[PDB]
Amino acid sequence: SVSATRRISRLRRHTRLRKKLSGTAERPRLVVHRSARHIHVQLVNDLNGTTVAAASSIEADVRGVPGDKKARSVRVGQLIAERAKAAGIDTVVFDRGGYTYGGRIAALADAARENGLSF
Amino acid sequence: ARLVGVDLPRDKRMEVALTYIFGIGRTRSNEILAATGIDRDLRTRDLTEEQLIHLRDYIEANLKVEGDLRREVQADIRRKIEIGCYQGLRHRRGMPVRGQRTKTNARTRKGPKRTI
Amino acid sequence: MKSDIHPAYEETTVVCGCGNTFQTRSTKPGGRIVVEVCSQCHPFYTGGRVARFEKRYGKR
Amino acid sequence: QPRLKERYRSEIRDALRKQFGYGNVMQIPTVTKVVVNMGVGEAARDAKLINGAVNDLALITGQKPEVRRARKSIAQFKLREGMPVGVRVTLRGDRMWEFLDRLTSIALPRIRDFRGLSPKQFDGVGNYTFGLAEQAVFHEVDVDKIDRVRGMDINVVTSAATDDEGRALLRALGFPFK
Amino acid sequence: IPVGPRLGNVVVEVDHLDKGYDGRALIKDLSFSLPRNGIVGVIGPNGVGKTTLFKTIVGLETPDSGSVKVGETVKLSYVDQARAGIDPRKTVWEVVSDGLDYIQVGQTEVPSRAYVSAFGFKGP
RNA sequence: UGCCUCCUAAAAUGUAACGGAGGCGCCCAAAGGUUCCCUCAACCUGGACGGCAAUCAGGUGGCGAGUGUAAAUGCACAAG
RNA sequence: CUUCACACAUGCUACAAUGGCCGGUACAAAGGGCUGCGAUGCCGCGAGGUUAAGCGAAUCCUUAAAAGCCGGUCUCAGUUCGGAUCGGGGUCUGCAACUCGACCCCGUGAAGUCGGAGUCGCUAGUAAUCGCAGAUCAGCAACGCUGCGGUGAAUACGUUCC
Ligand SMILES: [Mg+2]
Ligand SMILES: [Mg+2]
Ligand SMILES: [Mg+2]
Ligand SMILES: [Mg+2]
Ligand SMILES: [Mg+2]
Ligand SMILES: [Mg+2]
Ligand SMILES: [Mg+2]
Ligand SMILES: [Mg+2]
Ligand SMILES: [Mg+2]
Ligand SMILES: [Mg+2]
Ligand SMILES: [Mg+2]
Ligand SMILES: [Mg+2]
Ligand SMILES: [Mg+2]
Ligand SMILES: [Mg+2]
Ligand SMILES: [Zn+2]
Repeated sequence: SVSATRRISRLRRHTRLRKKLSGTAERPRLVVHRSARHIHVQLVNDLNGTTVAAASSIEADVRGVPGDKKARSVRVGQLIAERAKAAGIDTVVFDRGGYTYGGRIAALADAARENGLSF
Repeated sequence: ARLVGVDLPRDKRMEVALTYIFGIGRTRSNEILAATGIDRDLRTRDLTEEQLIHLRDYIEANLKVEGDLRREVQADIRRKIEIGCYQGLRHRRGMPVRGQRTKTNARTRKGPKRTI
Repeated sequence: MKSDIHPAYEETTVVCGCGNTFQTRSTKPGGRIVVEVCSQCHPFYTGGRVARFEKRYGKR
Repeated sequence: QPRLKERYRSEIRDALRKQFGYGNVMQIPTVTKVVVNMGVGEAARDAKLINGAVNDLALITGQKPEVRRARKSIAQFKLREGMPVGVRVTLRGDRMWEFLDRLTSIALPRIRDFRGLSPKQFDGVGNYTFGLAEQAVFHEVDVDKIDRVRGMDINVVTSAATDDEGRALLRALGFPFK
Repeated sequence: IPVGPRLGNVVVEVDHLDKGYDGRALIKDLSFSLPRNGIVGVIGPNGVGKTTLFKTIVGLETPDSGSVKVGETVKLSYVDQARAGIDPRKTVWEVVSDGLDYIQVGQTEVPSRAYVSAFGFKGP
């Protein structure tokens, strides 16, 4: 099954960087989750496991943005950059989710370095 | 130039070039090259593909060549063995079968000398 | 790696001695492959001792 | 646009639903990869496989193959670990369906005294494997400019679940069984 | 020196060989035929075409007029000093071999380290 | 006769005997650093030369492989 | 009486171009033949089959001698060299061809690339090589033996050594 191989071999990569990158209340963790249709993002604070901010490409503001899928990744990166600053967060660690850093996930992070977050 | 799966060697006269097919000697190679219209003193590198169609059908309809001749010879030897004839016992041991002399000779059905 | 390591693989016209022809993609220079047997002119694609006694002698 | 792929989803794809009662259209078998390797065991001596098994499979299949090293050492075969002993290509997609056409149509009846391929050669899952003779049958290599003759074996890997389900698929592609 | 297979009657035939790179001519109307089981010494001063004479026999050059004929029993043995030669950072064991254990010196199997040690390169 | 590892050693450490087993006086310019990716052995079915076993394809397989080098403690999240 | 892990002896055919093959074409001698020799004609790829003239023979048959000559082809190769072995299909003789006959046809196309120490024949129409006939005999293992002619050489200082 080519779909069971993809899920098993992406929670293995996501655990590979989880040994070294945790995220606290002063420096939260920007988890990304990429599908074929959307991308999801959340700041998780792994000392009690409690999300403080979230954004996604399923709410109606991201949905009506023209362009390709990279253009809708810039918009979700700007949103969590101005939802974290409304919760007192300016420095974060970036979590790849297990994916290759490039393309849509590289455009999420580069959109969130121009709008307040400081990694 | 492949004819039956035999790969006729280049620069060789066509009366001799057909003799490298298993099942065609010098006599058959005259009557292959008399039915078609190919003269004998023709080099095999000048062999037109329109000519080679004329001897891929006269051979496969009138002669017996590689594979289905070689599977007859090792089946005719195979017939003599399990019926238990004299030539079958004489084909098992590798001794000559047509009443040859086996006292001072028959070095072809046997190997070289053993020298006890 | 998918940039001029592999040999040229361009469109190719095949013909047979039967007269059958079709069109695929191959590495033959010129794209003019000519065969002498194909899948529509080959055999298998389309299809005792007592009797050998009787022709030589006859019935008793 | 290959002619065997468009023939697959024209009548082969429909004929497999009548013969086997599949509920959903995603259950219909389809060949996925065709794996071709030489297996040059006499490369542990004389070190000639660069012109040997690379400059001919690239002519046959289309792309440059993978020189495979060896896992463990064997004293009876006179090789050690990490020695180039096999050469393999993998065909996917459009170059696959252009290879199964060019195999069955022009190539495969150039086996000397060819009588067919045995349909008992399934692994038990629906995958097929047959061998060949030499650098004959494929026209893209020439009989003159080659080295010693060397054969191969060709894997055909299908998505089918059982053997006769995969036998019905490869029957309609044009494989001669007996 | 390893012995090769049995050699026939025609070794090299040369019939009216001409070779030249410019208006200068090196070989002009040369006809000879190399013998069997002998040693042929080639004599000449510098820049006269001794090494170009070998490169027409091995086929790395091309005759201008006339032909070279080899013969079906002849298997040659020749390596230029300039086209590949040696590689300055591969070790002397992996120049004779190519990283392999046993090598073919002509229809026989000998070890590569037992082959370079027959040519003086022994030990480490 | 110095140095490393285990049992003797009596559940922290330590502990003797001309008690019981082995190693070391190196090697590596990557077999060091870092980023990224991958999972092994064995077994079973199919396959040109190909055999118990080379390379290939598919099942099964949670550590039984592997670790530059003895042995213990470790390592599959890998330190492979 | 012909067996066959082997050993010796006398031969024949070879390893090729002073040759193979294909087409043409010239020259013998000595012999045999009525329980036989079978001309010619026809049929058969061929061994042969059938019809039957002539002859107890300087008459008729056996009888086309082959090397040679001329022309073509192959181009130094385990090959158009070599023709062993084996498969299939036939003829003849004989009551009968399995052990065990020769011949023919088609296919297969083995060793062999001039031979270790040692050894043999020959001094002229000889040696080398090429055919033909006879005796025994239903046929024949006839490459043997006894004969016949064709073409046709090289050397012999000399008597120390064997
Ligand atoms: Mg303790
Ligand atoms: Mg204690
Ligand atoms: Mg010690
Ligand atoms: Mg590294
Ligand atoms: Mg590692
Ligand atoms: Mg006797
Ligand atoms: Mg002959
Ligand atoms: Mg003649
Ligand atoms: Mg006639
Ligand atoms: Mg002549
Ligand atoms: Mg010769
Ligand atoms: Mg030999
Ligand atoms: Mg005298
Ligand atoms: Mg007689
Ligand atoms: Zn056709």
